Amino acid sequence: MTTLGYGDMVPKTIAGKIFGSICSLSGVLVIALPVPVIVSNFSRIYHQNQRADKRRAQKKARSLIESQHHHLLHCLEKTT
Amino acid sequence: MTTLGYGDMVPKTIAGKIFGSICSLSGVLVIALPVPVIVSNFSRIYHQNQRADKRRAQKKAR
Amino acid sequence: GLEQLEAQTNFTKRELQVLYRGFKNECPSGVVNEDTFKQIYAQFFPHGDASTYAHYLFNAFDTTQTGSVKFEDFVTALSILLRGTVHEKLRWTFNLYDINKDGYINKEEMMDIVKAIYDMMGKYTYPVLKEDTPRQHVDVFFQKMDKNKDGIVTLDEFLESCQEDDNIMRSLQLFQNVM
Amino acid sequence: GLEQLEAQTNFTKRELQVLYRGFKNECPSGVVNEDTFKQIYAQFFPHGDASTYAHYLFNAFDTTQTGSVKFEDFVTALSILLRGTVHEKLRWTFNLYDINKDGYINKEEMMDIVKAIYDMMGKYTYPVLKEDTPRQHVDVFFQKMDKNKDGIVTLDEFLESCQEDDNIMRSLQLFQNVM
Amino acid sequence: GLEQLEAQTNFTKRELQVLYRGFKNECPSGVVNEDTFKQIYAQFFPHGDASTYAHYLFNAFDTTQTGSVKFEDFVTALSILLRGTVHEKLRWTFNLYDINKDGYINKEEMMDIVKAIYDMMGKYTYPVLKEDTPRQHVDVFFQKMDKNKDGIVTLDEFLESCQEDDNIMRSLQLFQNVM
Amino acid sequence: MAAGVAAWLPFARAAAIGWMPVANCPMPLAPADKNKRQDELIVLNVSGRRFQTWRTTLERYPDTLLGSTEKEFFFNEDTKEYFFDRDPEVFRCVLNFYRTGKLHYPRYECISAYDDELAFYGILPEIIGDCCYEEYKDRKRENAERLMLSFRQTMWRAFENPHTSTLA
Amino acid sequence: MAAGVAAWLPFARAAAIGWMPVANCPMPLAPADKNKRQDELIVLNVSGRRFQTWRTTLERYPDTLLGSTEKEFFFNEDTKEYFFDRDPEVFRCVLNFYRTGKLHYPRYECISAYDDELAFYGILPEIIGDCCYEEYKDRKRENAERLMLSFRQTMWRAFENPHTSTLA
Repeated sequence: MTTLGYGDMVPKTIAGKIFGSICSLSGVLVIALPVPVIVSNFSRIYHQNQRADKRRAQKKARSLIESQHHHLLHCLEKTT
Repeated sequence: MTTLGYGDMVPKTIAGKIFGSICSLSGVLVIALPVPVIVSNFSRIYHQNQRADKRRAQKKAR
Repeated sequence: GLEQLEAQTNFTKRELQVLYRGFKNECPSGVVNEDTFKQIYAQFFPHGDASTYAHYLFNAFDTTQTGSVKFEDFVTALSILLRGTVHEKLRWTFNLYDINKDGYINKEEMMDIVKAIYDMMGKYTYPVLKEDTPRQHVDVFFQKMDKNKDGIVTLDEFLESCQEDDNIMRSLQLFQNVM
Repeated sequence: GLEQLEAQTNFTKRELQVLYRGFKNECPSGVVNEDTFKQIYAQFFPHGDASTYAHYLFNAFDTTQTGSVKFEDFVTALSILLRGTVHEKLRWTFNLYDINKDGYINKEEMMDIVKAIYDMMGKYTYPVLKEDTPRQHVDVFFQKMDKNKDGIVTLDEFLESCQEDDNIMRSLQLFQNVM
Repeated sequence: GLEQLEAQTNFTKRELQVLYRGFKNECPSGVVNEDTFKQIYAQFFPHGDASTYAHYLFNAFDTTQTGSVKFEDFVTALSILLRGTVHEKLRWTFNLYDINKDGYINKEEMMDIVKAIYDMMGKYTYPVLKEDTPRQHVDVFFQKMDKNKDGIVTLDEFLESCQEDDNIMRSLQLFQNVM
Repeated sequence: MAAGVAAWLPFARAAAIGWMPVANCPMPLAPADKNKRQDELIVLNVSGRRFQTWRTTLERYPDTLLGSTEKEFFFNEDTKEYFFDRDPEVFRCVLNFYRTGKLHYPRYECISAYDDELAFYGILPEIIGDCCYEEYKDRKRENAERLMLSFRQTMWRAFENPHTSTLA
Repeated sequence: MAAGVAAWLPFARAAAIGWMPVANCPMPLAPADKNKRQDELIVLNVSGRRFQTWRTTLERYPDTLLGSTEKEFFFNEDTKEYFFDRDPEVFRCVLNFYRTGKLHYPRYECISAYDDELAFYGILPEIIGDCCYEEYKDRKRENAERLMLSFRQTMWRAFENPHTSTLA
């Protein structure tokens, strides 16, 4: 089922051969179900962390009103 | 781990068989991590150069 | 309702629109909670801490005992503090000073307010800094504010000394024309 | 056409626009079928069943024998039921009661309508519930509605008792002013 | 400011809007640098080189010594060159000719300007081409422009011969009406 | 007759007349008549762009801004136009909520802009029509993600990030 | 009272009154009063399409075009309307920057068109809100990419491209 085929045990009937030939394809099919999602999520998490580090680095990159505003600040130095 | 299986050395215990069966799947898993990105970037660079040549040719139209 | 509120506060109609817009534009009228005062005030006082003082007039503005009151009860106190009567402004500030909400200010109690302002002053005092001097600045209060000479002050006992200090009756009337 | 219809119904122009809009807004004028009555009516009668009664005035509104008539023949009956003449409203309701479409109401026939209203009443009757009482409420009908004293009623035999019951000639005229 | 600039240059208001639009539309007012002159001018002189001459009035326009001056100091020289006074236009052109920025034009110095124009002429001169003739076209200059007969010219020594050549005082006034 | 929210109530008022003959009860209840006045085009003027709608469209949802009586802080009676200084490409979806009843999501709005418009107008994002609901959630999650002592503890701080100092 | 940028300053002016009793200092500073006048709807007329906004919205960022005093080269006092001969689908995002404070990116603009509008109005692309920032960078990179002697050197020129001549 895993397409190793050591060769230590091989069928020698005319029915065993049929069922082994079916078995190999069935293994190729069954095992090829996770390897899509697993590699997809590996890529997914790695690119997520990549954009995470670059986002943090981009973060590490980073009058008639002042009269009225500083008037308060003056008005606070009433304390001494 | 690479699914060759020459057959020159094969386990003959009842524990060695278990660990070999696990080993083969583990190899299929571990090696199938680069072959997504490598083939993706091969296709990527080839299509990039393809649109590059066609862009230069469209410039040679003008 | 804009009209039910115009006939309570001293503002006009236009000056109620012009600040409902400003209020709602920054907090889309859930209602302001402390976490909005402690930063709306703080953007006016850099080089200093504004949280611990804001945490007293937040309790003052809030007539009810919710954790966030309203807009109507916000402008209802803005109108008083700016264009209200001196005898009403003084009552409002008094309710701010009465930290135990009961009707009595203790020397250390209002010390809790002065240790907040002086905290808002800055990291380093411009002249020499003295930690016992917030201890006189409070007691120099009572020197006028206590016609009992006991060390405890109530609303009448707070006002009956605060109506002749001409300088504040001219600085309790600073902004009542600017707009 | 708005004008071919204004000169038939009692509504004005504005009140025909104002309800073509409402009609079309919920059913984009395919035409109403029962599956639209049984829910447009039912949204007015919670705590009750509205389907089995709606399934009689659906057959009433529908002058032709289609499965969904129109808008023109919808307002043509709205205008009658609201602002029509009493002698016309009564005929309309009569055509509703005549379930066998022939011109005769049997005691059990109109019982089929009263067992529909009382069904629309609710799950539990507010006072005591009695299943034989829909059996008197129908017969108390004939006590006026039968000048033959036979137990069968036709249009003249239905009206000639229904023009002096002042209370309905004031409740056949409830909505003819509200809008 | 549009008004602080109207009262300096000879243009009107409308003719200042109509060219701020044009200026800003191609260079969104960073400020023009040489790499913009050498192509804005060059689009007017095909079949020729416009860079090496543009690289003198770029230094002329630029009153300060930046690498890109402004818009205000752009129209301040446009207004002079088009609708300014002859005694001011002549001074401006003189400041263009004075390559060493000091106040003196040498025969080979202004030769550096004439070898630029004649370069702008084209690849092949329409009549016979002679490289010693830019050498007379400069000296024929001094034949008028030198009331000292020494071979060195200053602003007064440049103008005091350039005010009677009627043809230029009619071609120093070509565009002062077109717009 | 009446429009907007009470738009089908004439139909039920008409159907009611099916009862009056069999209604042996003495009297009915006199109706609920009160003051009357027609519909009118309210003129919303969202940042220069003018939207218009029947008032009875606006008052179908009365715990909101446009529906309640607190859109009177935005009335400019020198012109009789409601002027909102807001975005005019997201007031469209808000308005079509009031017309039909299902709130939508345009594929291409910066989800932050959409959320705070909904906040300002009173609408809740809970009520988004299901036709376009989960793509709102996709944008939501992607946006959220995009947003996401002397000595005895200095050793701790240095360990879990060797790139703090050189000793680590 | 005041609006726009100084919109919360009444709140601080009010809070200040908490000091006046305990303010033993002799005098305060008299206020900063000066000329006064109300807000008004500035009428931007971007290529036929009319936008409107309170003037105090425009003057929140004064190192720009619309905020500074050099949007007076675009005033058309025969009408009292600012007429810009620019694009009317990217002035929307520019304007919503002035309203809120975060500049956005519509998913579907030809990034060249967006960049040069930002250039013309004074805005810098640095300031784009993070909610929609890196898709701007994706479009940026893709667009950039889309944009991207006798004898002794003639041998060099012919070698590295055999398709120059036939001898190579």
